[PDB]
Amino acid sequence: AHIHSSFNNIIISLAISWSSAGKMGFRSSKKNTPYAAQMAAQDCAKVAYDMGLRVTVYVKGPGNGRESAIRTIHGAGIEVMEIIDVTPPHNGCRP
Amino acid sequence: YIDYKDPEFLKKFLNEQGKILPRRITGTSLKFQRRVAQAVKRARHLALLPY
Amino acid sequence: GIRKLKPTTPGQRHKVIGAFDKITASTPEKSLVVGKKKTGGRNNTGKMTMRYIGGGHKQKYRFIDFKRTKDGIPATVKTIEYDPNRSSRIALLYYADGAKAYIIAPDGLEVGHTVMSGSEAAPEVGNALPLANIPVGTIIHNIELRPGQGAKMVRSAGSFAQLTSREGTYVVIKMPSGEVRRILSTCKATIGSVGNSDHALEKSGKAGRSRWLGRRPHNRGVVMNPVDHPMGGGEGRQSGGHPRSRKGLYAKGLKTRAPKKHSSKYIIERRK
Amino acid sequence: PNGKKRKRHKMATHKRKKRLKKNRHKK
Amino acid sequence: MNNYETVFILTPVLSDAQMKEAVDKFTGLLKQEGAVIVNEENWGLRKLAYPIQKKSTGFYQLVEFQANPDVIAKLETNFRRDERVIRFLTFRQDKFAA
Amino acid sequence: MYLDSAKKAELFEKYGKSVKDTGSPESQIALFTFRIAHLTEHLRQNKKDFATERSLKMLVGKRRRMLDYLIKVDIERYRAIIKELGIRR
RNA sequence: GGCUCCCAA
RNA sequence: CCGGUGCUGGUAAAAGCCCCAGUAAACGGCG
RNA sequence: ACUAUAGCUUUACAUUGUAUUGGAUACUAACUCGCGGGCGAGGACACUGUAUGGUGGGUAGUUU
RNA sequence: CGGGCUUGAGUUCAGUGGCGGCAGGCGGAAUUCGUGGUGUAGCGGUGAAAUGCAUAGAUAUCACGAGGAACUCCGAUGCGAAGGCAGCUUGCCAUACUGCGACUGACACUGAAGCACGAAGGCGUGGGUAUCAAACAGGAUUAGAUACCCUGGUAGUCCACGCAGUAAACGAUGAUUACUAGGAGUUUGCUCAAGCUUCACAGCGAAAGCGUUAAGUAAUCCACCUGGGGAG
Ligand SMILES: [K+]
Ligand SMILES: [K+]
Ligand SMILES: [K+]
Ligand SMILES: [Mg+2]
Ligand SMILES: [Mg+2]
Ligand SMILES: [Mg+2]
Ligand SMILES: [Mg+2]
Ligand code: NA
Repeated sequence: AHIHSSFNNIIISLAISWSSAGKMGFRSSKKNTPYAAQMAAQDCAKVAYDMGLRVTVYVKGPGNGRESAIRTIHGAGIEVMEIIDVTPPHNGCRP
Repeated sequence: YIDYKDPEFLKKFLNEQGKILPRRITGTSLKFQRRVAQAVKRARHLALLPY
Repeated sequence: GIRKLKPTTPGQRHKVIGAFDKITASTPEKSLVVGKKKTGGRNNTGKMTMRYIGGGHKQKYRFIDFKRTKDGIPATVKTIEYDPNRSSRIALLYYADGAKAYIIAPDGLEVGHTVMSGSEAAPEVGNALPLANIPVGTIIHNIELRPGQGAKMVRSAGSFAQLTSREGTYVVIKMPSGEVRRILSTCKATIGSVGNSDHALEKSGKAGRSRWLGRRPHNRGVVMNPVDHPMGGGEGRQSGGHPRSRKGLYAKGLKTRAPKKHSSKYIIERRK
Repeated sequence: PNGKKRKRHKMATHKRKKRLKKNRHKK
Repeated sequence: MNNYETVFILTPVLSDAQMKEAVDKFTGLLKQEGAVIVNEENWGLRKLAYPIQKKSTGFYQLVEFQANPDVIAKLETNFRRDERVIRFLTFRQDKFAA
Repeated sequence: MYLDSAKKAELFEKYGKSVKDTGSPESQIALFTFRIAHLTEHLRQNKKDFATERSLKMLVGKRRRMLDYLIKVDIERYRAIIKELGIRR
């Protein structure tokens, strides 16, 4: 269960299935909102629970809705076994 | 002089994620903090502490 | 090292030649040279198949040892020597058994050094080892393609290749052209880069030097008549259309490697 | 530290640097 | 004329006898240049904080010694020519550390 | 330089009255000349050690000042020390 | 002629 | 300037072709 | 410009075989290459013959 | 001019240093490309959009292979003549501070000419080329947008050698020596001495302010100014 977030969008991939705020319907000034992340999490969890697999979290980016997505994924079907942060730059490339 | 060996002692000056603690959070002196920081990096280069 | 000529003559103003600083002997080993007969680009029917070849200085052929068969017998470097047949310098080796040989001189090889060949030989400069014994990441030249055939790959002045990884019975080598390809672990290579890396800095200065080197003048296709060249013809200057050879082979992008060659399975990345 | 003192110096540098570019590649 | 200590790691894929022979070869190469050996110890087969060349475990060894300040380059050349060592480091001890 | 205590003591013993003559002319001159020679040999290999080059220039100035003091004192010691070490070039 | 120098050897 | 022309790519018992991408110190164009 | 055509290129058959979960993998024995005077590397591909589709002012015969 | 002295200056010895210089090796994170598993309706960007990538198969995600650049935490303090110097380690150099009952004896200061070093950007030859990015191209906002915002993008940014000699190269404060009040911290050498920064007597100043690291009191030498434009 990998949640890739940013300042503009939040997407979720389980592996098998994936979801995103843009796929759910939110376009601008709403993809980085608690509602859209939970909606995308529910959209992915509808197939996650109906898959025979019941997981660890790999949240990567900083954004508003990671908690909502994790809570929705735990509530629907399987439960979040462990939320291990994988947020990753020891003075690397110039931005 | 603090040896890089036995990194369990070196972990007393580290945080939960393994970073080096600031001097104002543990007291110490400038020379002592420099020696601790030097000993930490020597352990990282010898696979005795996570990066 | 190179030497620039002062502009006392228009034919000397732009001349840059080598300094010949590493050469230690002036005459070749007599038992390893033979007189060489020149082709004018003509094959055995007497018809010229390759153009712009002919004349030049008389040359003798030096027998170069590209196999390095005497494994385990140490050799000493006697002299560094000029070779008219190739861009790099050569090195005269005396073996402990009284045999004498010539090798392509690597960069940083001096008179009095000791070289070896075989699996036992140390991975130092001038030694010839199977690729399975060469530690990963070193600079090599004179690379075999098949075991026992002799060096074919990295031979020109200054060129080198690198052994970057080994995968079973093959190793991965990055070539001077930028190609990455697999070579069998049984093949041999010599540690180090080829010497005389300043060969590319030389400038001839005049047409006579090319004539000495044995080349004849090259005519452009646009200044011929249509009966001689597809690009020829017209009144005044004309561009000639799409550039192509006398037989019409396109000269600006058409690939000519056979696209069914079995050697493609041993190439990882392409750059040619 | 009035500020207007440096404006005259900045402005004349612009005229000087622009006047040389008009004939740089102009042989 | 100086006090050094060298700490190296050996690949776990090697056998115990192979590792012992490699350590003996390193000590013999050090003694060939001309040096004395103060001490040699084996921390042993232990895990690593992060994976080193895809294996997360190795054999830690070290040797404290005294040598002239010219054998360090020879030691480094031997370390690179041997492809059974995954990590190495060398330090100089002052009068306070020694 | 090597600049060993043995080398310094040998230089002082060769130049000046007894080993203990550490801070006299004709011995400071010898020490400065030795250091200048070693620094030239080091700068032959390290062509970008500008700090070492500046230190060498300072050493040359120091030796020149000591030689000027010898000028003010007499001329026989000047001639003897320059004939011994080799100075004018 | 040895000899010196040179490179196109 | 990649619009055009070249070039490089992704029927007997699949190539091509289409489409899209790149290439002007390629031919060529710059009302 | 019209019609052909050398060359290049695609597929089918022949050379051309064996096994496993068909079209992939694997094998070696046809076939190819290197070394020495059998060993190594490939391999049912490649190469060549017949047929077929493209391309073909490189070449030819002509028309205008 | 001829001798002396050791307090200035220098040499030696011991202790204590250090992001000081040069050179050789070693590293993990991030990130780029190529080749393969999973998988499919979008991704990206914005104040809102669009130009762009993507079902002749994206974003994401798991691997293998090839590379370039920068050094998180410590980290505010220290060093260097200045410019500047920060991953780890080693070698070779230089240098500083403190003291000795070791030495020599004014050997000192400054310095027009000259010489050396000298950020960034720029130039020449050869390498390399991941990110960012002048010029350039497209998309937006505006009456217009030759800009600010977004997407691409070549020099350059990196390495070696050689030119060039400039900066708000600033403490907008030249070097040296001697003396003159207190508070608050800090580093090293041990209550003392070096250094490091802000409030603050006398004094100075037009004022803001400086004030033992003076812009106070004095002495030596150098550099520079004589109303604003024209005009460096
Ligand atoms: K021509
Ligand atoms: K023709
Ligand atoms: K004040
Ligand atoms: Mg004509
Ligand atoms: Mg005309
Ligand atoms: Mg015709
Ligand atoms: Mg007829
Ligand atoms: Na025309």
